[PDB]
Amino acid sequence: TGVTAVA
Amino acid sequence: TGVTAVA
Amino acid sequence: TGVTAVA
Amino acid sequence: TGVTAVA
Amino acid sequence: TGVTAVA
Amino acid sequence: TGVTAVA
Amino acid sequence: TGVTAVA
Amino acid sequence: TGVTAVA
Amino acid sequence: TGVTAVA
Amino acid sequence: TGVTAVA
Repeated sequence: TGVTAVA
Repeated sequence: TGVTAVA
Repeated sequence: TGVTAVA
Repeated sequence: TGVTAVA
Repeated sequence: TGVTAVA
Repeated sequence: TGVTAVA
Repeated sequence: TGVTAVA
Repeated sequence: TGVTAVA
Repeated sequence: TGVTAVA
Repeated sequence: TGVTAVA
């Protein structure tokens, strides 16, 4: 939800 | 949901 | 759902 | 290039 | 390049 | 480049 | 939720 | 570059 | 929630 | 660069 960036 | 980027 | 990019 | 998702 | 998600 | 999420 | 970046 | 989330 | 960056 | 979250 929203803006999510996960490496 | 939303904008999601996962490496 | 939404915009999803997964490597 | 890579993985790209654009609404 | 890499993993990119743009709404 | 890398992991990028932009709404 | 909101804007989240996790390496 | 790296992990970037922008609403 | 809010803006969160975690290395 | 690094981990960046911007609302």
